Amino acid sequence: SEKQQLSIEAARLYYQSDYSQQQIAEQLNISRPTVSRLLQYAKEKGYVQIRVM
Amino acid sequence: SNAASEKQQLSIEAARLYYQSDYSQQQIAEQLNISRPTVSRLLQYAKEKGYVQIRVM
DNA sequence: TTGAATTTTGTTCAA
DNA sequence: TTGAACAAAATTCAA
Repeated sequence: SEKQQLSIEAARLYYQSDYSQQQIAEQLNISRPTVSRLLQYAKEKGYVQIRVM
Repeated sequence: SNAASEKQQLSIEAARLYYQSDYSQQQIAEQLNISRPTVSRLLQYAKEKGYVQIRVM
């Protein structure tokens, strides 16, 4: 749940505020590989939803 | 729009393969017989037009 | 988790 | 507008 709020924070920064993973790494004081892994986790828990026509 | 309709269709097919089928941009290029850079551009075109929609929470 | 290695993506250039 | 080439962004691996 600490993990959860963080994946959400990473996701908003990435998809709503157009940040790169590195920008998000610095802004949250964590590694780029951790950003990658959270971004996958956000999509897994459906915090990030992708729908196609 | 008939050249546009071609682009829309090609765009939507690229997006499905990418986001539903988990294909690499390279794989999509093979299947649709187009350059990988063209795929990169089509995927962006699909997001711009709302063919793909990404929502957080 | 992260530092290193590897693979995938986006962009510039010339056409 | 498209594909070639390459720098760099993202992902995977090993620890």
